[PDB]
Amino acid sequence: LFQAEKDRRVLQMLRENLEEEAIIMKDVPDWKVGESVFHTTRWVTPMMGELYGLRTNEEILSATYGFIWYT
Amino acid sequence: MNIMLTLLTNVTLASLLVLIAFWLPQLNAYSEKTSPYECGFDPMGSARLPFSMKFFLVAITFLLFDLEIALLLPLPWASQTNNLKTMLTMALFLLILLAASLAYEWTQKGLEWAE
Amino acid sequence: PFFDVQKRLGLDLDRWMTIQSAEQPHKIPGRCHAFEKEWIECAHGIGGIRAEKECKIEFDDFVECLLRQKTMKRLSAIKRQRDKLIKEGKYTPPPHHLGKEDPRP
Amino acid sequence: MTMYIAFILSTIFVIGFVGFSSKPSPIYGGLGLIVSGGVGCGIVLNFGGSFLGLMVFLIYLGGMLVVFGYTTAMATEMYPEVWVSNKTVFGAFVSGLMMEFCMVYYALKEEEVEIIFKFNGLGDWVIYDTGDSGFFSEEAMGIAALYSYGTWLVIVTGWSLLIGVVVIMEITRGN
Amino acid sequence: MPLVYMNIIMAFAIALAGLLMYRSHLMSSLLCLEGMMLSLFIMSTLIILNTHFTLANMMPIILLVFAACEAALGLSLLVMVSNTYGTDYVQNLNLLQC
Amino acid sequence: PGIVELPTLEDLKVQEVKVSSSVLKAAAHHYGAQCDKPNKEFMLCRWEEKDPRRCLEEGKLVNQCALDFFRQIKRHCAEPFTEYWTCIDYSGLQLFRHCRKQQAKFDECVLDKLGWVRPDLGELSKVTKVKTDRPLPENPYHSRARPEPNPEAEGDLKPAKHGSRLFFWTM
Amino acid sequence: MNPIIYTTLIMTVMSGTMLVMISSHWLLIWIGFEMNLLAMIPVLMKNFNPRATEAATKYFLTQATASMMLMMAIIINLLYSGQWTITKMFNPVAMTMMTMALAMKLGLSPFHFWVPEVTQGISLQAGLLLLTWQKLAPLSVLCQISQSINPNLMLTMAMLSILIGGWGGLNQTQLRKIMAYSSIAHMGWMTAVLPYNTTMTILNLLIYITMTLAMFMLLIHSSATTTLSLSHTWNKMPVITSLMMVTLLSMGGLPPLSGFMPKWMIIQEMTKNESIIMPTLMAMTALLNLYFYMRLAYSSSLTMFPSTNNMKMKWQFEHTKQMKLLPTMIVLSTLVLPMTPALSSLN
Amino acid sequence: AGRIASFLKNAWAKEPVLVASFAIGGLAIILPSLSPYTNYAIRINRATPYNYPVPLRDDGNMPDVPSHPQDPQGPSLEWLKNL
Amino acid sequence: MTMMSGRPGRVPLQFLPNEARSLPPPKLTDPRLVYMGFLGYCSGLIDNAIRRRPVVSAGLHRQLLYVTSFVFFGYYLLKRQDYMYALRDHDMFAYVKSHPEDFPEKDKKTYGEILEEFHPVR
Ligand SMILES: CCCCCCCCCCCCCCCCCC(=O)OC[C@H](COP(=O)([O-])OCC(O)COP(=O)([O-])OC[C@@H](COC(=O)CCCCCCCCCCCCCCCCC)OC(=O)CCCCCCCCCCCCCCCCC)OC(=O)CCCCCCCCCCCCCCCCC
Ligand SMILES: CCCCCCCCCCCCCCCCC[C@@H](O)O[C@H](CO[C@H](O)CCCCCCCCCCCCCCC)COP(=O)(O)OCC[N+](C)(C)C
Ligand SMILES: CCCCCCCCCCCCCCCCC[C@@H](O)O[C@H](CO[C@H](O)CCCCCCCCCCCCCCC)COP(=O)(O)OCC[N+](C)(C)C
Ligand SMILES: CCCCCCCCCCCCCCCCC[C@@H](O)O[C@H](CO[C@H](O)CCCCCCCCCCCCCCC)COP(=O)(O)OCC[N+](C)(C)C
Ligand SMILES: CCCCCCCC/C=C\CCCCCCCC(=O)O[C@H](COC(=O)CCCCCCC/C=C/CCCCCCCC)COP(=O)(O)OCCN
Repeated sequence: LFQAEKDRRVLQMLRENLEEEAIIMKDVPDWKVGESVFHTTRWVTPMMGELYGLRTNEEILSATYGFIWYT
Repeated sequence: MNIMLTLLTNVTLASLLVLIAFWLPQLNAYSEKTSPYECGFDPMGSARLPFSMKFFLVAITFLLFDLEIALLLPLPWASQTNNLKTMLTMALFLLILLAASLAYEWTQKGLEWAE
Repeated sequence: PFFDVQKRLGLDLDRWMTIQSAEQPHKIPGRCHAFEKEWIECAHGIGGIRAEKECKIEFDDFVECLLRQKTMKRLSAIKRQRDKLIKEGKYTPPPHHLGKEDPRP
Repeated sequence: MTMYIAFILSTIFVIGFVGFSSKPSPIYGGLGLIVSGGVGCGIVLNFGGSFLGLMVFLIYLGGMLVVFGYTTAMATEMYPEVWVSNKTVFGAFVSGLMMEFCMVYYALKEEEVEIIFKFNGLGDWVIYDTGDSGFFSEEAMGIAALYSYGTWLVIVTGWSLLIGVVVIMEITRGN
Repeated sequence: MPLVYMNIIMAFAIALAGLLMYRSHLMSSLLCLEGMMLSLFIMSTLIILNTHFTLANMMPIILLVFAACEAALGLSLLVMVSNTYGTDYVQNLNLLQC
Repeated sequence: PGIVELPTLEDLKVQEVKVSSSVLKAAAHHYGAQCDKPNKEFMLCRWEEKDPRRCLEEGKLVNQCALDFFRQIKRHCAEPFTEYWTCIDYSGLQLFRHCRKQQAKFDECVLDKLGWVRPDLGELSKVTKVKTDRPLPENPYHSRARPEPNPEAEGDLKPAKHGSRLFFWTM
Repeated sequence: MNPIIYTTLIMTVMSGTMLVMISSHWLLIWIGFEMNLLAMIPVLMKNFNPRATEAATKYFLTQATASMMLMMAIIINLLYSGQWTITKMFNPVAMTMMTMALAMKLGLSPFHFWVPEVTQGISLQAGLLLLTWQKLAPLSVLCQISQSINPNLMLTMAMLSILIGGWGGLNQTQLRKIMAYSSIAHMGWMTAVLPYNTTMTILNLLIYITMTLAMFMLLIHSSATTTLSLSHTWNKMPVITSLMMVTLLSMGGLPPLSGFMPKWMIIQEMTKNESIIMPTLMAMTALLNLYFYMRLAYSSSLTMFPSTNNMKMKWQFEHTKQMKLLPTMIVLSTLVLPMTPALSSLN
Repeated sequence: AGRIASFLKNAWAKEPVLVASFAIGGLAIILPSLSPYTNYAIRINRATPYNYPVPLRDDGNMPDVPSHPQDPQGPSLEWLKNL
Repeated sequence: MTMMSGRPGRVPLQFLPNEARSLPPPKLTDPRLVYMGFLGYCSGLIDNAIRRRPVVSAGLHRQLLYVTSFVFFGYYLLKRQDYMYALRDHDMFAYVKSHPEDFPEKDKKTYGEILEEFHPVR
């Protein structure tokens, strides 16, 4: 159940980032929305910055240092 | 985050105590009061002169024996491996070599202080 | 120079530690396990000279996984454009990107 | 961007390295190395290396106690030097400080390749992994694997330690 | 690369420069050697932690072990040097020329 | 280098399970006993596809089975279960061994009202088999074609022509 | 030093070198280097005196700096590719660091300064070990990573080594410093051909080791460390001086002696790669090594220097300890040119 | 027989700490090879499920793989409960 | 820089692969073997000379052992060297065969139709 929820949450975050990027970067002439940086077409586990790039600093802090700093 | 706050609080309290101790009382500092103490008299030499170490060899050996601690600390986690025989053999071998080092220095008069 | 005693005797003195995609304890995977696996299987048995050229795509993907330079560049470009559009007031971030989102498990 | 705690810690690390590399009296060099060891422990703790950081701090504390004793024995002078008691020491300290300042400025203000490569900074938090599983710590498991995977490493390390004891005894014999 | 990597590499460069430029005391150069080892430990630990290379987690500890040996070695030599000269100044080690 | 395809937000909607970790831990043994088939199908899809986008329907089935299980528990006896999970929830480590009377009551209730038997120690950690109609992925790694190897070494070994041929040496 | 302790130390040095040779992991190669240095420091200090202590200290400082640079190169290579295997470095900066570290370990110019001092400060046995066995591990590592060598830096260091070896040897009267400068020049010759053919490097190393062993054993047998002390050998053991003169001629690369075989081979190999100017300069420079070898031969065996009266007493005593491998080493140092094609067995 | 007896008596009279240390170390070296519970310790270590057991894709030719945890097939920790 | 050490199917530390048995062994009267024995004899004579013994006649068993050891090692050295040269020729011929486009056969003209420049000596 945790696995299914994690997949849904990650995919939702990535889709939200995709839509925001599509809205934001409409003016740049040679930019493809959602273009990958890998030649391979297989699934790549998202990096922290990709998931939390366009969010608040508090969410980023909780995502990065939340577990380590919890005591 | 909590540990940083605790460390800051402790250091701040100690520094504030030092500040109180140095700024609250009345100070009368003159050259005789602040002179070095040698129980009645002026020291003959400097306290910055070399001070011989008679246990220098044991001090060096402490450096090598301090890393056996690093090697032996992950033993509680190593005890959870499936191949317990190999892990036990390696741990016993490491401790045996440490004991052999201690015995070698002991029998070569390496634990006796210099005269 | 390199007397391969390990290969002659079949000992594995240090080959268990050479690569990231090789039998970690508890099956814990490396961050770039798939990319390294792809590159190693591409380059196996053809020699270094041929592997440098014919397996350059796999190695580039592996290095991108390792250091994430291109991803950081893309994220920086997106954020720079977002800041430029926000300073002139043409763009507004959505509520879920401002801390007022509806969380899900 | 997030509070740049790791950047501040690494800057203090570099400052301590400048402090003991300008070479004042070995008392203050040992103090600077102790500070650098503690701060590097903090960095590794922030990246998730609790055991490794704590162990490096402990090891360097013991080594620096031995170094302090040896400095009082055979590395003293009438007026031990501090970072401001010498033109050479102060010059080296200042040069290191401004060199770190220049490197940092050329790093976070623009993308330039100093020696090896270039980058933008952006704080460490970006390049994490968001791995979500486990009832253990991967660092502890990898370190504990030394007794099951690293038999060869244990053998060579123990041999080198015993040989080092024999070697120091041979060297300090004199005659 | 993060700015932390650059800071650690700069720390190693500073320690190497401090070792290569000698003042009188040999103990200071030994401390520079120890600082170089510490920076190497930090750099390797950060790389191995970031890449989640599990079996490499034992690599830094091994480094420390041999660091100790080197440290001990240096201190041993220092003792003998002092015993000959009453001082650890490197300018007394000039009996041999090129 | 191509466009990453992602499911729409409508595709990712599902009836979520909004019970806390203590409730889940209290129910976990019977939950793994009863809802094994969808969970195992989802996990097999997950470990064979190596792509979260290819196992969304299995995840939705997992959610549906969990909701049905909890609905049955709520329908038959929620008070023994509430006592059990409250006792579990007090502990800071959520230890099972501090709540054995409440666990006994909940186990008795489920056994008499539904015929649910708690799995014995060692059972839920077995490796099991899953019957599925999902075809086995042929290239889950999206691997490129492997470069051809160097041809081979073949033939019968003959002595070197005119020896070593190193300067004046005739052998 | 106890004989058992000395045997253990020599075995530890050799096992560290072999660990470097047989390892596939960079960490194990570094461990082998560390073990070799740790066990090798006491051997330099077996006979205790201030000069030996100074030589040991200088050697330790140089090798520790080299080891730290070595580890930094390894760590950078790991950073830019998650690899520990010693195949070929993936970063040019790491390659430069590794090349400089191995050059400092080998004593190539401009890292040559410690070699004459350390050789002069230790005994002839320690000098033999230092100038023969200590070259194997860095050369093996360099051979394994040869395809990643930047040819410009390696060739610059090799040419500098040849030139500086000749010029420094031109000025020496102590035999240990002469041997050290010969070692520097020969190491430059070894590393000049490394980016082209590692078999030539192995062959040069083998020939140089044989001739160095013969030279040092002849110097131990006639217990001389200066030119004027060696000028007395003819009045006690003329055969030793004659064999030494022939060995010195071989070390100068004169045909048809063995020492001509490596340079010759190296030269021809370089001409296969359209390298003409550099081999010519290297040979014309090795003329200097030949010159000071001929000076030593003039003082030692071709003319008769005045002797002392007490030498008569030495006429009444033989050598109680004999070196079993000296005749074979001399023969290999001189008469192996006709067996040149056997180098194909080395590849 | 008697020489070792006299040596042990002298050691016990002069260095009881060393005698106890050597005895404890020797027992620690020897005893594990003679114990029947070392195998039990290994089996207990193997029986701890740190990671998820990934199910196998059924192909109709595995009589010894369960289709459900409560099925009789597979390993059993019945021995562990009584241990 | 390392031509033959990475050859496929190479056992690490053999010194004599099995395929080397397909080659003719060197004759025991090989001139190279005779030179190896001569080297052993010279080593024996130098051994006599250094120890201050009658050079030509002191230890006959020692000279015999010197010569025998040198010949024994030289036989296997010659076998390995011959095998390595045979391997080089085999690989070269195979590579030439497998790449006809890099080693083309071009028709050769006779000297009656090739115009060569004449340089008078005067
Ligand atoms: C290329 C083609 C092939 C060529 C072959 C290669 C060259 C020749 C072979 C080289 C190696 C062999 C001999 C070397 C060891 C000898 C040791 C020695 O000292 O000799 C003394 C020894 C006489 O001493 P003794 O009998 O005990 O009583 C007199 C006292 O000892 C009183 O004696 P002492 O010690 O008191 O006298 C003091 C003397 C002691 O000083 C010496 O004796 C000099 C020894 C130098 C050792 C040679 C270096 C090692 C080999 C390298 C050769 C390089 C060749 C390349 C070209 C460069 C030439 C330098 O010191 C001096 O006078 C200072 C002189 C300094 C001037 C500079 C020249 C010195 C170096 C010249 C070396 C020339 C090459 C070797 C020629 C043969 C020399 C015996 O000479 C001999 O009797 C051995 C000669 C050979 C006889 C065996 C022949 C076999 C029997 C016939 C059977 C027929 C065979 C075929 C069968 C056919 C069927 C019928
Ligand atoms: C237990 C942990 C909690 C503790 C919490 C309190 C922490 C206290 C920290 C230390 C304070 C204790 C010291 C006792 C009173 C402080 C007196 C001293 O610090 O200041 C004096 C102030 O002197 C200053 O030099 C002159 C005052 C002018 C400078 C003040 C700057 C701003 C004032 C401008 C006026 C307008 C008001 C602006 C503020 C609103 C200097 O006196 P001095 O003789 O040397 O030292 C001996 C003091 N004796 C006599 C008590 C023994
Ligand atoms: C050729 C001459 C032989 C004698 C001289 C050799 C000189 C070198 C010293 C010893 C050689 C090292 C060989 C041992 C390599 C270790 C690896 C191998 O032995 O397997 C180990 C087998 O364990 C053995 O018990 C090794 C221990 C034996 C060594 C201990 C004492 C010997 C040391 C002697 C020399 C050291 C210095 C001097 C000490 C006095 C562990 O394998 P295992 O655990 O199944 O599975 C691991 C894989 N997993 C993780 C996936 C499960
Ligand atoms: C002064 C002249 C040189 C003398 C050299 C010393 C002679 C005595 C040495 C004792 C003989 C035993 C040596 C080896 C025998 C068995 C070991 C064998 O298994 O090793 C093989 C190797 O065989 C040996 O290397 C051959 C040694 C033969 C050396 C003699 C050639 C000298 C050149 C011509 C001078 C004439 C010499 C005359 C002799 C008296 C394995 O090959 P490999 O592991 O894959 O290669 C490793 C290096 N690579 C990968 C980088 C290529
Ligand atoms: C097989 C076990 C191996 C592993 C277990 C060991 C673990 C650690 C124990 C070893 C640590 C190092 C021991 C070092 C030994 C040094 C001996 C020595 O030289 O000390 C002597 C003292 O000891 C001696 O006399 C020499 C050895 C005496 C015997 C010691 C024990 C030997 C073995 C006996 C135990 C056998 C096993 C127990 C069997 C039980 C009986 C049935 C000198 O003492 P000083 O302090 O210098 O004197 C100053 C004041 N006068």
